[PDB]
Amino acid sequence: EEILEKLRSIVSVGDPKKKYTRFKIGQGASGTVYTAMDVATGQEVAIKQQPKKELIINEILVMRENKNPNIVNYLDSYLELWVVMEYLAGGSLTDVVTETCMDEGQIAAVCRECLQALEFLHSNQVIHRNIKSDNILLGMDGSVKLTDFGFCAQITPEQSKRSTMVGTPYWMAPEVVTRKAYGPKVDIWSLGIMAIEMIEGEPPYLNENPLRALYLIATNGTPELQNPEKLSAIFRDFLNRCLEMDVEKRGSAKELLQHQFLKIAKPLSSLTPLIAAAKEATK
Ligand SMILES: N[C@H]1CC[C@H](CNc2nccc(Nc3cc(C4CC4)n[nH]3)n2)CC1
Repeated sequence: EEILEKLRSIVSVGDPKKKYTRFKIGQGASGTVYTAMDVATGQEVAIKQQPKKELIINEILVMRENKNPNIVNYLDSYLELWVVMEYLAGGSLTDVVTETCMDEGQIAAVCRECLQALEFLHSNQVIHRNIKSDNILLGMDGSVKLTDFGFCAQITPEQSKRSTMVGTPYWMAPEVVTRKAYGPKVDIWSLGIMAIEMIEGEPPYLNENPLRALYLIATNGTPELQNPEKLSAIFRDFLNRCLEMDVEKRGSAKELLQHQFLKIAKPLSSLTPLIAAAKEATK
């Protein structure tokens, strides 16, 4: 594995115990996450800490070469990995969508910020491929930022398509599920599933097993709203252009950013009551 000396090349010297001090907020299997504070300017930071480390390289590379206000900023890296990124204290969007009710103004605000991140990434030939509420972090000010870039596909005019099944089943686009040639608009499909999260609390088929869900997406196509009557006609229009089977007819991030639905978006400060509610429900 000479891929390991490629990772040693990217990282910073050290020592890490001299810039950010120290302080265990959340943890999955793909590493664990912590918190800290910069000694210099007084900035507060988050730090994530075998199998398949090539994803890690891809995550660090893509991150530091695609900086954007709607993307969780990469900062530093040391030696497991000591990936340092900015700290968003509001937490994940998963907590908000599963524990609170969001009105269409709040949903619109989030969709807009996410579309801004996707319009930026796609214009830099990067497909995220794992959009879901779990990879949306919230600031205490209501900022909305995209994270988790390990499954990013870097495309180019010579190979602007992929056909591998990557992502998370409930959020994957039909073309990805059926191993067809797909592009950036798969992120738009995943965004649409995330919008359904924000409405109904979870993606379609979440009560089914991953394979059954995978099978259902492959055969059903566009998912159904339980109560489509609760939504406005312009929100439903927005949804149907995210979740179009015809990739040619599905909306890109650029053209979706101009949809009439995003016009009723509330200020991001309207999200802070959702955050406070999520945290109360979480405790
Ligand atoms: N799929 C995602 C699931 C949640 C995981 C971290 N959990 C968490 N919990 C509370 C606050 C917070 N904030 C936070 C993290 C981070 C960096 C690490 C990315 N910045 N801000 N992050 C990240 C991966």
